[PDB]
Amino acid sequence: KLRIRTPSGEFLERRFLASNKLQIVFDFVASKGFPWDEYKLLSTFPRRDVTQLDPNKSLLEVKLFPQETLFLEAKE
Amino acid sequence: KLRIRTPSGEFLERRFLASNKLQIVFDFVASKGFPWDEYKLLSTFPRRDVTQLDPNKSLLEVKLFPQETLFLEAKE
Amino acid sequence: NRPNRLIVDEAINEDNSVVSLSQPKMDELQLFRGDTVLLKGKKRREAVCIVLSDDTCSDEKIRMNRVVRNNLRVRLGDVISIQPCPDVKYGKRIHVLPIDDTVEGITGNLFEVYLKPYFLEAYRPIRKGDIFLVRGGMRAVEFKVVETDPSPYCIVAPDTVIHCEGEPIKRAAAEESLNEVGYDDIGGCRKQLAQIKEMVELPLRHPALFKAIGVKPPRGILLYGPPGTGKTLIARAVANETGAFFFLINGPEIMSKLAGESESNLRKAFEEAEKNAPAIIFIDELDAIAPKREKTHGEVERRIVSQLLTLMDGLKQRAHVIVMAATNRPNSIDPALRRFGRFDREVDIGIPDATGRLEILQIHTKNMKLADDVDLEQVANETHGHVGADLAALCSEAALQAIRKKMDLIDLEDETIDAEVMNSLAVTMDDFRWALSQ
Amino acid sequence: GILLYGPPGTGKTLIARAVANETGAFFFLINGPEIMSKLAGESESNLRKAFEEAEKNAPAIIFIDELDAIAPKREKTHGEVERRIVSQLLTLMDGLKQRAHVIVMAATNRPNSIDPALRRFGRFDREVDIGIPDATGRLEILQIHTKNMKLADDVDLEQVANETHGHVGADLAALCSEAALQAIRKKMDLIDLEDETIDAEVMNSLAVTMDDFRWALSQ
Amino acid sequence: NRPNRLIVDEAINEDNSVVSLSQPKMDELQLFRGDTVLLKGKKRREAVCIVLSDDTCSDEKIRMNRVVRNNLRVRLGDVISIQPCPDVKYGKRIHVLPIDDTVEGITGNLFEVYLKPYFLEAYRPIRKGDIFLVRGGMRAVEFKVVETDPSPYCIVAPDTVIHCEGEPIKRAAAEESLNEVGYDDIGGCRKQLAQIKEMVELPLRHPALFKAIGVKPPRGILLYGPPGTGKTLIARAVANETGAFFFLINGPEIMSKLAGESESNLRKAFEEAEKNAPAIIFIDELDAIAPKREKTHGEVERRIVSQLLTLMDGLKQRAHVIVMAATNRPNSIDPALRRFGRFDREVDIGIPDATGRLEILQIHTKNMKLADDVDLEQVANETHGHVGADLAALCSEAALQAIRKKMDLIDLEDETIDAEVMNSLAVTMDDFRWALSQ
Amino acid sequence: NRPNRLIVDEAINEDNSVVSLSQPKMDELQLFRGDTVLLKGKKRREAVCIVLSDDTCSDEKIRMNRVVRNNLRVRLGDVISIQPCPDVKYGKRIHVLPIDDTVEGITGNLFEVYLKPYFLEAYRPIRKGDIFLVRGGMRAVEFKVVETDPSPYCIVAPDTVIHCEGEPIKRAAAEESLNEVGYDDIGGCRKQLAQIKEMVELPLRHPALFKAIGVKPPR
Ligand SMILES: Nc1ncnc2c1ncn2[C@@H]1O[C@H](COP(=O)(O)OP(=O)(O)O)[C@@H](O)[C@H]1O
Ligand SMILES: Nc1ncnc2c1ncn2[C@@H]1O[C@H](COP(=O)(O)OP(=O)(O)O)[C@@H](O)[C@H]1O
Ligand SMILES: Nc1ncnc2c1ncn2[C@@H]1O[C@H](COP(=O)(O)OP(=O)(O)O)[C@@H](O)[C@H]1O
Ligand SMILES: Nc1ncnc2c1ncn2[C@@H]1O[C@H](COP(=O)(O)OP(=O)(O)O)[C@@H](O)[C@H]1O
Repeated sequence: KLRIRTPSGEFLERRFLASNKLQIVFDFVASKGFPWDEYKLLSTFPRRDVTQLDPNKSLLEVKLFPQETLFLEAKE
Repeated sequence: KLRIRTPSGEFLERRFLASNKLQIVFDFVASKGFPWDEYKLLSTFPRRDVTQLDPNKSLLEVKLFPQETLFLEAKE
Repeated sequence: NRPNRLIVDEAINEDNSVVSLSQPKMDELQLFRGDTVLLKGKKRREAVCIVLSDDTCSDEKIRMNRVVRNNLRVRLGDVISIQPCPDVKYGKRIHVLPIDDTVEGITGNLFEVYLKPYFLEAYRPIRKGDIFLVRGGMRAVEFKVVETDPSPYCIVAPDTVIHCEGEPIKRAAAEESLNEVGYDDIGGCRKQLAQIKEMVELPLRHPALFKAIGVKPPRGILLYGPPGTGKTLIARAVANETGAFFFLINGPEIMSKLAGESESNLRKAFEEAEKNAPAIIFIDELDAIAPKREKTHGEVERRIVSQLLTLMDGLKQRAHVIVMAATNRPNSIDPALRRFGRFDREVDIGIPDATGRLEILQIHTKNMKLADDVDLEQVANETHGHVGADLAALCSEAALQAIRKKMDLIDLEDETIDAEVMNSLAVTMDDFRWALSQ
Repeated sequence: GILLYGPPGTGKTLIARAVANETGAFFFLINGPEIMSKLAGESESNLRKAFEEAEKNAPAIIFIDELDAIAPKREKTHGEVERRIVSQLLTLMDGLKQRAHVIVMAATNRPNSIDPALRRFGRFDREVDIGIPDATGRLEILQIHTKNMKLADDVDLEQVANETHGHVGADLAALCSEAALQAIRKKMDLIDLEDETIDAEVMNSLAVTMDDFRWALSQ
Repeated sequence: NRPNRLIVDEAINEDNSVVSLSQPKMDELQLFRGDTVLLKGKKRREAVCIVLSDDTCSDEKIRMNRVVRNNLRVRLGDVISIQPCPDVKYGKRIHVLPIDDTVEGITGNLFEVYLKPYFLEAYRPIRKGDIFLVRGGMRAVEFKVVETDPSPYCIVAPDTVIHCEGEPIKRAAAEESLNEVGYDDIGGCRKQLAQIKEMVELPLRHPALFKAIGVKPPRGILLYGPPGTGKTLIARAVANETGAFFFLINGPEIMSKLAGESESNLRKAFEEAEKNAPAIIFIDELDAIAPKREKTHGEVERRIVSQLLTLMDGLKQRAHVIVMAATNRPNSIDPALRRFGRFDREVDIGIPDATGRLEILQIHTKNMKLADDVDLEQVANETHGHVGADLAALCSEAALQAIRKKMDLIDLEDETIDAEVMNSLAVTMDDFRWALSQ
Repeated sequence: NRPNRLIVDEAINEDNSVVSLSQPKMDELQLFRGDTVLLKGKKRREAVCIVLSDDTCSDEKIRMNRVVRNNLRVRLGDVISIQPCPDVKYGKRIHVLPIDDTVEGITGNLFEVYLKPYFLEAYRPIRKGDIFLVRGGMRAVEFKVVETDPSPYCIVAPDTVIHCEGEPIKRAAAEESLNEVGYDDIGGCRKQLAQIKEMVELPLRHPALFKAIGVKPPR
């Protein structure tokens, strides 16, 4: 369960199994108008940019907690 | 992801989200010829009987590890 | 009472915007990692924070840093109320101004040095009237949120306009300095600190209870350890953290005075404390005032010891005064001080382990920009047999080396460094190496 | 003169005060440190005054706490002002007429602590040794110090008595306090609801448990 | 390259049937928690185990208990091969027999006491020729798997018939006692043990290297600490764990001998060690053999000190002998012993923390049935300033109290207890309390 | 900034008229051994000297004696500017007068004793308003250059007329005694002196910094 925030601050919710590649999450954000190219997926506490993490790695391996709030910012 | 072993030692595999009540797992074992009444679901390292755990609790709350091997024994 | 009420506890994570709860409690309250929460405290003060889960956190407790506690005007052991705040809007404009004391001497663009990287991609929830602390350039600056876009709360998000008007505000009477010493400045004495905490809890935080009960609270606490172990720190922290009046008696100072002026000053200290109770008196270098009768050559000295004994004995239970004193070993001091009424409790603050050394190093590098090459663990490991004071000095020496090196390169038009250049200056591992090698 | 010799915390001050109360006698406390804190004659004046006051409100008991402070041996007595005070005390003691109806009780660690002149015929001519108590005595002491306390059924004061080898009264008394305060501390967490800093009632509802004693013993 | 090869490391989990890997490595090898794995070791020995994930486990390492290591005939730091073994069938009939040494005096039905609860609902993988260890009734019994249903491997599952024929097998020469001391029997000296381990690694485990290189390995290690800190334990463990010959010299023993017999015995010890190298000599109570020249009254004593110095000096680097000696403080012993060639390394084995005390208590209650009321943490906390020996004795005293109480109830026809009743007997917290109170 | 800026360092050669640079730096600045250089310092003070090469001299540093430093009103660790001064003309007439303090008790012809052998075949560059130091007859005398033939700079060459008017000048407030003790008077404690130097650098030479930072300097 990941809660992703649009740059306008609207929550987007979806559940993925930990076995799911990070790409699955990328596709989910790619569903809305948030391409990997144009938008970054940020984590806070800890502070990291999931965008640049390897898509093939499992959600467990990308060290995403069972619950994580994430944020979207334009890669400008 | 839980690998459940029949009393004959045949592996059964299924994935449930942690949010799923333990009852979901019970129903899965109830799909095969393994009723809650007639069969127990045991855990090793640690050693516990999931059968008697509260079905309404989340798989996370029943402290079931992201991967767990489980075993079936007749409640005889 | 209601499960939204929790007990304020120390913070594992030192981030200003973070509070911690047990997962059980988070589940019970239906809280998601990173959810903005609204906390209510005393003087009807409020604060908004990010919630995370701490394994160690007892279910009935909340972990918050001292920034939050101050904003909620609560102290450790107080109760707060937690409710969700999902109505958090990425606010447009916030206006923040620094408190005067914190910025004395600082001559930078506070935005670039402090504010910008504080807020940057942090998505920090802020409320109006909050005071927050940013560390850098070997200082820590306190800023107050004077105005926010949505009037109550806001999330400072990338496009949030951060404005500093550039007029340093005064400190209101209820506002406490974050430059005051607290438990967060003490590393390595976990268990000892815990004991002292328990000792002073009821007498300092719940004095009234002693009117209702006939049980006698501990009057004297003796802190024994080698020099530089942080005995003075502990006392001051406990005072600050419990909000108790702190009176320092320094052995040398007392003994510098002539004849009765010594004993007068002693009495005065006690009287003053009695008056501003609940209070902690701290006697630094107790061995100076009160050595053993053997080592006490001369009658004036014996008079002073005697006075102290009487003063201690004269402390009524209802006085709500705890006396803490520091010495090297119990064998240093007249054994009469350890009688029933007097220093009846001893805590041993000893040399720290590597783990403790690391915490101490961390504490003393908190306002410093450290290059990536810095391995504080290495430093911790190699600094066998070092006390806090040693480590603190090591950090200083490293900083000053760094500055020294840069001051040579500022031979161009650049001024005596600056707040900015100080903030741009990184202490490197080589700097630590120089210090360790010296 | 009665000299009470024993280690600290054995209840020498208690004994004196009790005897005074129980016999209905005026009690004047002289505390060594207090006397010695005073300057020059103020010491000796206070000494005289104590004796005079006692004489007046007789029958009376004077109790000298920490006699070793006022009157160490001549070896350890460095300096003349100190010797003057010892001397004064001797004279004061000697000056007590039989008709004065004053008993002087004094406490010290060992007879070797104090100037032997104090043990002359007229002066501290009687010694009683208040020593470390046995388990039986420890139990009595524990009982005394838990008399105003609600103790849960789990509390085994005999156990506490048994394990508290070599403890004096003061130790035991403190143990009881520490147990109480732990109990209070635990409850103060649960009073996070609306209740004030406990109350007479909640204090009375609060039971000190064996775990509370255990915490204290373990500390 | 090949990733199936891993380095044998100490075990976090003491279950005989468990090995631990980093999750990375498990993922890499496609291993699921609980998957039976086949491990290959030296002398073409094999073992089957359950794999789990340890955070602390380095990716290139495997954690296995001493049972497994012995079965694989490997030592700590050796390399093993791991392959999955999913073809493991719940076997029908297994045949297990105890080793003679372990069962001397034991007079129970080994099945009910040891075997039954070991295997019960454990679903333990077993291989033929495996020796496993079951702890109980204040003993630990070693059983060998003589036959299994499927010839190689089997899982002992509920319906698995377990048969004990009741003829105790002899111990083969390659089979080592699990009653021998190892690192698993040492609690509280983590860091010190680690240092000693490193010191002896190359000289004891890789002696050959010293033929090829001119670097000098450490010859003498001096273990300084108060009595009962486990100095003798450490030496013996290191010897066992590195598979080195252990010669004990006990100061008192030497000094009991007359004149030259002392020095002869000293020489002999050294010579014997030289011969069975790689070897560890341990000198217990070194202060007895070699006090300071001040305290050394009399010439025969000085001769012995001298002898020892020469003996130490006479150790050639190629001798592959490390000398470990125990004393209270360095000031106890003649300073000549600390010269370059001689005891040039010192490790301080000190009084343990509560954490260490807990480990020690755990070690000493491993063969004991402890009631649920037992709180070893409590015991650990209250046993301030206690060394290992103190704790060990406390555990004994508690056991014996328990036995004493039961022996009163065995006033019926029952004999002096029994292996069974001993196994049924639980040491209670009250038993510990009695001990602590004594 | 510009490579002409260097950091003032101690002097290996104690000759008043010598400054030292690394050969690299000399090459970089196109300087020849013995080239007269013009140095600029604080209070817009100036000085002219002979440049030579020191192996030990760090490229970013210049070595000058205390005479020069005073003339440039700089201290060790300050920055100075170096430019060539090839327009050095063997000046005709220079006028030098001693400072009063330095000549108290001295009763010679200052020319023959001090000035003559100082300048003799030295070809020393001098600037107006310079104070230089001549050592001899178990004393050291400070002379100020009151006037030079070419007004700014001059080289005192054999035919240069050296004139002493014989009125000892007073010492201005900014002028420091070369009879004051300096590092040049301390021998043998190189490493120790270096440590102390570092210790006092920031607190003594850059006090302001401690207002901006929370680091505690050695007390
Ligand atoms: N445990 C500690 N953690 C962090 N800093 C410490 C500690 N102990 C000492 N220090 C540092 O050393 C300084 C001096 O220690 P101080 O409080 O005077 O201790 P002591 O009373 O033993 O001399 C402190 O201000 C702090 O900088
Ligand atoms: N025998 C005892 N019975 C009860 N309480 C005792 C006893 N001995 C000591 N105490 C406790 O210890 C305290 C300190 O002892 P105190 O009466 O001052 O005698 P001392 O002069 O030996 O210290 C007493 O007031 C009481 O609280
Ligand atoms: N660190 C420890 N871990 C486990 N047992 C210990 C430890 N220290 C002491 N002991 C116990 O105490 C006994 C005595 O230890 P020993 O090696 O003789 O110590 P020392 O050499 O210091 O006298 C050991 O058999 C062991 O059971
Ligand atoms: N290292 C040195 N270099 C030059 N002169 C020195 C040195 N050490 C001592 N002296 C001389 O010896 C005298 C005594 O020096 P002083 O500073 O009083 O030494 P201290 O303080 O050690 O007694 C000084 O006048 C100085 O001339």
